[PDB]
Amino acid sequence: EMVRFDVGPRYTNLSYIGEGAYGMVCSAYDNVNKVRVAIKKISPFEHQTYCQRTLREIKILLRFRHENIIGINDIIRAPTIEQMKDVYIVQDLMETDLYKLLKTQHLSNDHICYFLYQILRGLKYIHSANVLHRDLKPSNLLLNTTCDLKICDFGLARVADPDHDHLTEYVATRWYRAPEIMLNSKGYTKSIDIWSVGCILAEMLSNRPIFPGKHYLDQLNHILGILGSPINLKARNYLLSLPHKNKVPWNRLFPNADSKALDLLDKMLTFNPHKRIEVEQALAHPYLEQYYDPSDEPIAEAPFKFDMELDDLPKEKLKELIFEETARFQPG
Ligand SMILES: c1ccc(Cn2cc(-c3c[nH]c4ncc(-c5ccncc5)nc34)cn2)cc1
Repeated sequence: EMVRFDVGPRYTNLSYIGEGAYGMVCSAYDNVNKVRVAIKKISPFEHQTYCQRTLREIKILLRFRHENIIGINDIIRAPTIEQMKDVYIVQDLMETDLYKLLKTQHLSNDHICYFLYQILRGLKYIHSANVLHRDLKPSNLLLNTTCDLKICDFGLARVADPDHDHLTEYVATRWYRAPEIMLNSKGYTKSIDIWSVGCILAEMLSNRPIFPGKHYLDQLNHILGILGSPINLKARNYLLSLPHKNKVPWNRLFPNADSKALDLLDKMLTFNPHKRIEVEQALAHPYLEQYYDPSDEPIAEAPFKFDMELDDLPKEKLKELIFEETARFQPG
């Protein structure tokens, strides 16, 4: 143990990396496989949406298997469900993320291009499984080298559902939230993930968030402040009929940017979801022609039969399902 509480076996001499939703996140050492790994410690059993995000990320990441998607190595808990109050997710130790990198470094076009490729390569897998990440942002893209990118945090990950109408349903990180979400186009579409990637590409090009709104109405203010002016929004919230703006050309916002990059950016940051470019079409863009290779882009074996449509479940129940899932990592 230490200070920062935790429990090895089978990992020792850890190190603080920070705290997110629930504590460490600590870089410990592996006794069996002989490496430095990253253990995440979760204590979600006090609320409902907490275990939900815990059970989701566990169920999904175990079934996923891709070079651009973080994997679950080990999960250690108390052998009895009565004592189980903490969960320890063990994952590969990554050096940093795209968020930290963009604070200390201007990325070259070559590096930006391959970073974009790896993200979409990972997204291609996710979407082929009919799954939405819903929370893509630079801090959720882990990096080891320029050629090693891994998507993480699937706590908000839903199975796609374009046909179904979902202050409930929360959240997508504001700066990277697609316009359709804020205008109650309630369907869970794959287009929301592409929007995030668009914002992410825009952020790589200039080391700053393209739409850094304060609140969700200010977010739409920023979005329309670039794309210009385009009503189904039945809140208020209605009075967005304010200063009408013309669409700002990307080459004026990013003058030193590769023209093919800016062209793909325009197609990802499209206001209308139905017009917005899909993941395969994105990879097949002239901007990624030197990397695009379907034979080297593994997709999921089969689309996900639903996330069990689980939202309103008692916490003592999904307590067991986590216990049922994680039972494989017990030595017995
Ligand atoms: C609480 C909850 C969720 C997160 C976000 N999240 C992090 C990982 C992760 C898995 N393995 C890693 N290895 C290294 C690093 C890392 C991060 C920031 N700087 C350096 C290294 N992050 C992860 C998955 N999801 C964070 C805290």
